Amino acid sequence: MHFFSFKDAMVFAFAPPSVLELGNATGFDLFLQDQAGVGHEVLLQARNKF
Amino acid sequence: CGKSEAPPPAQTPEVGIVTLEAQTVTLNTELPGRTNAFRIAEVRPQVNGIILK
Repeated sequence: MHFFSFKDAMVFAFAPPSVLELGNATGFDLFLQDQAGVGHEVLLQARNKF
Repeated sequence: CGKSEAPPPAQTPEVGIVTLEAQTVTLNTELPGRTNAFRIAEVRPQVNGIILK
């Protein structure tokens, strides 16, 4: 994470959790859903706002 | 205790650059076609009769 800070790629390195069967990353995760039928770009700009 | 170790935030990151220079270029296209003879003459009879030879 110090040597990989180079130009071309946005390389991200990490370690799996201790039980690989349960997920692949520690911490929280959530979904943002479109209920009213609004388009994709509105949900994209909402994700950027979040 | 402590163990903060605030890293230097300002980095001004390195950027791969290419300087542009003016260079002439030609433009050419590949197109499909057929070949044809310079002159074709189909021999047709100007009279009536049987071909003897």
